[PDB]
Amino acid sequence: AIPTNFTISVTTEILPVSMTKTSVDCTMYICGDSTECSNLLLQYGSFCTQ
Amino acid sequence: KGIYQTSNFRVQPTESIVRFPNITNLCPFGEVFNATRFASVYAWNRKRIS
Ligand SMILES: *[C@@H]1O[C@H](CO)[C@@H](O[C@@H]2O[C@H](CO)[C@@H](O)[C@H](O)[C@H]2NC(C)=O)[C@H](O)[C@H]1NC(C)=O
Ligand SMILES: *[C@@H]1O[C@H](CO)[C@@H](O)[C@H](O)[C@H]1NC(C)=O
Ligand SMILES: *[C@@H]1O[C@H](CO)[C@@H](O)[C@H](O)[C@H]1NC(C)=O
Repeated sequence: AIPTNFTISVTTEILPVSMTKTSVDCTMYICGDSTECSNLLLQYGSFCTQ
Repeated sequence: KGIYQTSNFRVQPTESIVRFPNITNLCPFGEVFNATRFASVYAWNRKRIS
C-alpha cells in the first residue's frame, strides 16, 4: 500500500518549564513579628535556614 | 558573591499602647465575697457581673 498524496499537519505540544519562585520568611508565618516566639524558635536551630 | 534573601531583623517595636473601654465603675466584689448569706450548694447562686 503506497501513498500518492500527503498532508502537512501542525500539532501543539505544551510543556511546563518553570514555577513561581516562592520564598518564605519563617518568623512571620510561624510567630508574626513576636520576639518571644522567635526566641523560643531559636531553640529549634537550623530548620528555617534549611 | 551573589544575592541573599536575608532574614528580617531591621525594625523592632519601641513603645506600647493600651486601649480599654471607658468605664469608671468599681465592680461589686463585696456583694459576693462580703455577703451576709451564701447560697447552699444544691441551690448555688449564679450572679451575672457586668
Ligand atoms: C493530492 O491531495 C491533495 C490534498 O491532500 C490535493 O489538494 C487538493 O486538490 C483538490 C483537487 O485538485 C483541490 O480542490 C483542493 O483545493 C486541493 N487542496 C488544497 C489545500 O488546495 C491534491 O490536488 C492531490 N493531488 C493529486 C495529484 O491528486
Ligand atoms: C470614653 O468615651 C467618651 C465618649 O465616647 C470619650 O470622650 C472619652 O475620652 C472616652 N474615655 C474616657 C476615659 O472617658
Ligand atoms: C469585707 O469586710 C471586711 C470586714 O467586715 C472589710 O475590712 C473589707 O473592706 C470588706 N471588703 C470590701 C471589699 O470592702
